[PDB]
Amino acid sequence: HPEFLKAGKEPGLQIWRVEKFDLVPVPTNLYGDFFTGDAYVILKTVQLRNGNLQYDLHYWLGNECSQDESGAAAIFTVQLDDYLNGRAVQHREVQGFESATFLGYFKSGLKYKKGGVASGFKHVVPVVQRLFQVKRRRVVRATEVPVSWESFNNGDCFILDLGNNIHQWCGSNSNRYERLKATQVSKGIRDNERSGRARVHVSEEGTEPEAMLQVLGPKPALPAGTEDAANRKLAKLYKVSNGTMSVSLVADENPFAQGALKSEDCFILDHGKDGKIFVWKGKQANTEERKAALKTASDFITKMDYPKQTQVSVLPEGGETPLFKQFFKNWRDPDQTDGLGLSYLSSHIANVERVPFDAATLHTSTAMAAQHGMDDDGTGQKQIWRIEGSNKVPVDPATYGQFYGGDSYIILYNYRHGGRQGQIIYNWQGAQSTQDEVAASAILTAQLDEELGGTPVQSRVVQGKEPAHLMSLFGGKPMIIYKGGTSREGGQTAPASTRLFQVRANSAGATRAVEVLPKAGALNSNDAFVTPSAAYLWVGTGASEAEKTGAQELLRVLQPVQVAEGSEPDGFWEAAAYRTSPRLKDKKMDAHPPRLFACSNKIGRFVIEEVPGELMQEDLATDDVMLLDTWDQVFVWVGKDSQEEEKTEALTSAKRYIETDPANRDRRTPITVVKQGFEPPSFVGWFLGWDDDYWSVDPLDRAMAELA
Repeated sequence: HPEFLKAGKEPGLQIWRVEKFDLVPVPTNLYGDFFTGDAYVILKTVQLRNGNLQYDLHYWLGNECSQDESGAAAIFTVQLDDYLNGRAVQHREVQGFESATFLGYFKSGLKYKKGGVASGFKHVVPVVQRLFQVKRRRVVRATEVPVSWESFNNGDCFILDLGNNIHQWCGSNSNRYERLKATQVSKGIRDNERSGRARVHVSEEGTEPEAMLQVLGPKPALPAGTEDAANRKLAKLYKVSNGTMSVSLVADENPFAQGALKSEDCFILDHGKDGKIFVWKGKQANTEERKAALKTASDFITKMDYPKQTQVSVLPEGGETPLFKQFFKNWRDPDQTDGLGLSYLSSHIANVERVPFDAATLHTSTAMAAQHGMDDDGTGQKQIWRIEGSNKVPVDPATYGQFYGGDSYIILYNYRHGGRQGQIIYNWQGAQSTQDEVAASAILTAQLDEELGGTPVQSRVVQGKEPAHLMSLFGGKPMIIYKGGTSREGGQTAPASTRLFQVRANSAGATRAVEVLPKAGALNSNDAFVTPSAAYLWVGTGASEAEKTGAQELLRVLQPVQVAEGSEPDGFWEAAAYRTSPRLKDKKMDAHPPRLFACSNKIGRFVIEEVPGELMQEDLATDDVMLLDTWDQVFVWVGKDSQEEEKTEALTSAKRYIETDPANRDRRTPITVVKQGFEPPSFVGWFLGWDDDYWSVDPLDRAMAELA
């Protein structure tokens, strides 16, 4: 117990360096520097909504790390977790393969230095001659390399640190985004390592300053640089049983069952294909078992021949991360219904001010728009079309808000939010609409975007999973969705014998009534529901005010007999287990934090990489195409300079993204295409610190002269 009590009490970040079996704190102004030969320990403390403290324990192993040092650091992580009541999540991070949560801690990026305690090097603050290489993308990574032209190439950027003068050099085949990320590193050296007293000089090939050539000599010819699939839909779950390692498989299908987690045992979730494995500590497992949680997982990596660098995570029961919970069918946590937050608050959203919905103030806070999926109140001018054969036919204006599953509709809406305003194109593909009209609806949808100036937001929605914003476009009138039918002229035939509806309300108070099958299992305590005899207005336990008044407007167009749940008439159950667990609502954001991705459809292999940390507008590369994943929605940000193929692949990429998501995601999840510079409020609202004029001047040219 050296200086455990010095850290873990105030919310923040704390880093130590294992030096001869001892914890040595790293200078505050040096976090991000790590020696290839040493091992570090990191403690992330975030304020858990109400007033609690949540701990994330990472220990970091360099490449040139001695076996005695890795264990030394690995030992501390266990004893520290013990000192913090085992309620901390533990992480094994290896150089170059740090977890998404870990990378999010370092905005400026990481520096990998050559040296360590074994070679007698420290973290000094008060003459230098170093060379760094910054390659790849999104993840800033600067590795120290031999000081010679032998380390250079065209596709990457390099930094030559000389003390008073930092020289930045970018190859000819580099990109104007990578050069920007490298600027962050140079600022970190000029500001943090010199107390601001240094001249950062930049150059490109052929234009290298004199000081740079004097140490390297002449620049010869330099080469270029080089750098998957959807292999993360399936994962396996095992039970660990005891030196002699004994694992027993518990389930093979990725959509898991929460019940198989028994508190007396420990389990390992195998996602090694994607390079991650989890370790779950039950509350009733013996102490030696839970204290060997690290070395137990490491043996599993060996028994399966997974790469040594595979990420590891140890989760105590009741403190499961949102990534871990999504592997199970509808995670229902026991005593966490009321009260602020849930089991875990992702580090990149602990800073977001939770705003409740207030319709009177929506046209001011873009943050509220994003948090509730409402761009505005849904009262602007709206023009709807119905897909008849191979063109759009304007729908009966008095029937606005009625949609038949056998048709397909196109809705052009003009939303006014804040100062300016824009347009959103909604394509409603009915569940029973024929194959031709569905595809023709989406083609005419994309055409409508083209002839409108290529600016409005395209949003494809399937019958049954309509977004929250869509329900509130007809005033208080509820959106009604018939199962089968058609509003085509004279096409209406006759209704069915007896159908039953479910009236679900949103955060906005408006409601939608969707036709469903008349069976018992389709009953929901949270939602309201609506025979040749009469009509029953059944109100579930969770039924609120919106879906009761919505259920009378449904009755107004076609007489009521109100009846509450549990006490139903005798000839009423003339229609099994229904759903009783409630819906997430305000804390849905807690359980499913928003994540941002970059995607590419290169040579028959779809590849995505998650960008970590807090949502920063700067991470939206103009030539990339990004995925902003809410839970109810999947945004697609299309960079203006993206390839013409990926521009049109916007829909297909999101589809591929969802089909392969391990959560067995809802196949009808709405997908929303957004163009660069025309982001609706529900998209910009997630980026605290959004500058409209950010793209006005090129992002690379800004930071260029911004700091000399």
